[PDB]
Amino acid sequence: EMCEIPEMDSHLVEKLGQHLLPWMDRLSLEHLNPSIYVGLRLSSLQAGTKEDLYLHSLKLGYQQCLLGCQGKPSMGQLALYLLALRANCEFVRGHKGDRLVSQLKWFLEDEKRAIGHDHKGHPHTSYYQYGLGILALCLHQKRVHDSVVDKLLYAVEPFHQGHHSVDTAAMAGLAFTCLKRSNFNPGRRQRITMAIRTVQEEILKAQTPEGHFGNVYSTPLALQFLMTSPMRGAELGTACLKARVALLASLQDGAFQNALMISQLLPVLNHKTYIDLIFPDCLAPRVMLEPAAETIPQTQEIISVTLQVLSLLPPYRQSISVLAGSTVEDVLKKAHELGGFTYETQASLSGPYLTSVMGKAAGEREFWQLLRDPNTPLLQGIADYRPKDGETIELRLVSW
Amino acid sequence: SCPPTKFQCRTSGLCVPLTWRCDRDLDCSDGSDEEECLACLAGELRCTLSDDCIPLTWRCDGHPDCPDSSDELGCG
Ligand code: CNC
Ligand SMILES: [Ca+2]
Ligand SMILES: [Ca+2]
Ligand SMILES: [Ca+2]
Repeated sequence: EMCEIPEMDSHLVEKLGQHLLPWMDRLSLEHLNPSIYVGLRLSSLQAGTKEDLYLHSLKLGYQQCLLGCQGKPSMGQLALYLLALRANCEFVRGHKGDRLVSQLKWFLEDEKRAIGHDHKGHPHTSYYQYGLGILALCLHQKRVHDSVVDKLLYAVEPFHQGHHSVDTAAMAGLAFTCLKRSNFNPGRRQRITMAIRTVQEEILKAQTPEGHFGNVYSTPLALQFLMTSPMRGAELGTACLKARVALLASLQDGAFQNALMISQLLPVLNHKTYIDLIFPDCLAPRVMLEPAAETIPQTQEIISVTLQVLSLLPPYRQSISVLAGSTVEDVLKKAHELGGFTYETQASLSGPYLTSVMGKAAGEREFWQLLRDPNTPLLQGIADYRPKDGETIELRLVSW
Repeated sequence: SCPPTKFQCRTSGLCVPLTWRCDRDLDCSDGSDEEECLACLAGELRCTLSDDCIPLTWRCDGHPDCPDSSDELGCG
């Protein structure tokens, strides 16, 4: 059976795109987002001339910062910039292009070395970024050595060490699919074929009773991967229809606010995936997005949220009053204003990433986890999760 | 129409840096920017005309990782 997601309501799709639209005018390097560009080009929606300026800004920023900048882009982000080039039917080229390719190849080589011949060491970033890097190079018909591919293969193959999310497995599966379709790494062809099936099975076995694969925000990338190949013996069609039901409910309940998440979902709703960047169709008709004319009524209600940090001595626990509809980040700002609380964030393609709390920065294989009561990890970041009145938000330094 | 120290791609109307002016790369759609004007680690190999080291596995992989492209030149 095949993974098919029947077209959703055009109105519903349009309002998703309108969430992306304001970002088209935010061209500062801290806000530039190659994933947004890619998601839009693969969608049924377009931003017209704004897109061309956006790509131009991407090319200026990425090439000047990495070859010649305030907080220049990461290698993982460089990989997504490569996807953005494919989305405009370009191959990375010229002397500047060649150098960018080799920088991404160095990233993979360093992660391979960090992982080790034994496969105990972690990558310095994630296996998600490792897969993303292989995919990005493959889309531009750039080859990586079998030894590089081997680390991704071992990570998903039987008796692998560690546990990977649905997102990570899906990204790996996409990388494997590009290798297979391009007939790259022929000395790993059978293992690559087997790994794709392995990822299929693990993703199907991660489907919740609601219908999501892992969770609501893993479902888009999971669907992208599942759409790329048949899955004989399995009921892929049924699983994907159940996911659509789950996806539809989540959409109608306002689950998708984050621009990166929308950019990963929009291709799915247009029956496209990142694998369509092998043979891109850049001139396919797309509906022009217009700004949602829309009032912005302020709330009149005050809510109180308890913010707590038990990972530090002495511990922090305070009730914070904010306007209803405020984000966790607003709560953090208010806590800082009241005195006795500090924090730090850094920019990412998903928005502000919490890196430090009350002077304590997360170290290697550590992060500040966001939770609500009771002991429940948030599915959104500080700038997207909007706590309800009486909620308790916890920041917890954890190791993974 | 655009700031000094940045060349403007004439057909596009877009503006790009002088470093990119006459640098063999087509950065403008109108190509106006061009005509108008140490030890190596084990398992690595040195690029013939420079200081650079690359992994041995980058030899003959279809992409010039060396400035002088010497890592693909040998292959034929
Ligand atoms: C790896 C990973 C993943 N994560 Co995290 C998970 N699990 N994440 C990060 C890890 C980063 C560290 C590392 N060494 O890689 C990890 C485990 C620590 C992290 C943290 C969690 N993650 C979380 C979520 C919910 C997000 N994460 C994802 C991006 C989920 C991702 C899956 C996905 N579908 O995208 C994910 C698989 C891949 C991200 C990536 O590398 N993209 C490629 C990269 C090139 O882009 P980038 O923007 O430069 O990457 C940076 C950011 O993604 C930042 N970051 C990671 N997660 C988030 C989440 C938010 C909300 C923000 C603003 C930034 C981040 O870390 C990366 C830098 O290394 C997201 C889809 C995952 C999911 N399916 O649930 C989701 C995000 C949902 C959404 N509505 O936006 C947490 C909030 C969980 C929690 N309750 O604490 C938390 C972030 C808290 C904080 N301190 O701000
Ligand atoms: Ca969201
Ligand atoms: Ca040039
Ligand atoms: Ca080479």
